[PDB]
Amino acid sequence: DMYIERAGDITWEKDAEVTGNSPRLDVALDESGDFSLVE
Amino acid sequence: GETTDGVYRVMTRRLLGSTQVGVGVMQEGVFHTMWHVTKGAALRSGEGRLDPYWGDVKQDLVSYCGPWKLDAAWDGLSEVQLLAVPPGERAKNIQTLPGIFKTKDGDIGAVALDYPAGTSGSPILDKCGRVIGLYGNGVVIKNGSYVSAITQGKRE
Ligand SMILES: COc1ccc2sc(N)nc2c1
Repeated sequence: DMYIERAGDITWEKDAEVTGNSPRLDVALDESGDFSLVE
Repeated sequence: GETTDGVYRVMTRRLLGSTQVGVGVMQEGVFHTMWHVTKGAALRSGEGRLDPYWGDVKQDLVSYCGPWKLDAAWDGLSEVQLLAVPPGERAKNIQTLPGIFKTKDGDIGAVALDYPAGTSGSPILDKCGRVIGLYGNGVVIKNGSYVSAITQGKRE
């Protein structure tokens, strides 16, 4: 059986760890909801 | 049970110990998560019970106790925050500028942050604090790193 536990509030926090890049990808989405790269 | 708005961990005692399989958002009495987290199964919240109400495998989304309530969208220009809730670790906001998933049906925002699989369903936010989508469904690129879509439902 599955159960839930609260982990926090949904709030934007100023000065949080700024990381990650912004790539533009060619993708495909199948009937099963899985993404794949199109090249 | 517990219907306070906020981010929640989705746990299971079906494997060894207590395992975090995902994360969800509670908003307006409706719990929202990804389909691959619960597979549509019912959830417990103390003594209370949450039964599925809407779900779609292709969209990889599911809502409990009511219709999907989250409708805010990435404006295609501004930075966003991933309120990543990882297994066994505290909820932490991480600011990033989204990339793009270009599909035959149109473009979708994408967050290039890598986290354990049990982090799936962690909300992505705008500067107002509005949930613009859930994190946890994506691809593994040429680099070997993870790029998730900013997956948003539809408010009827
Ligand atoms: C690098 O591989 C993976 C595979 C599955 C998942 S689910 C998630 N949130 N991040 C990942 C990363």
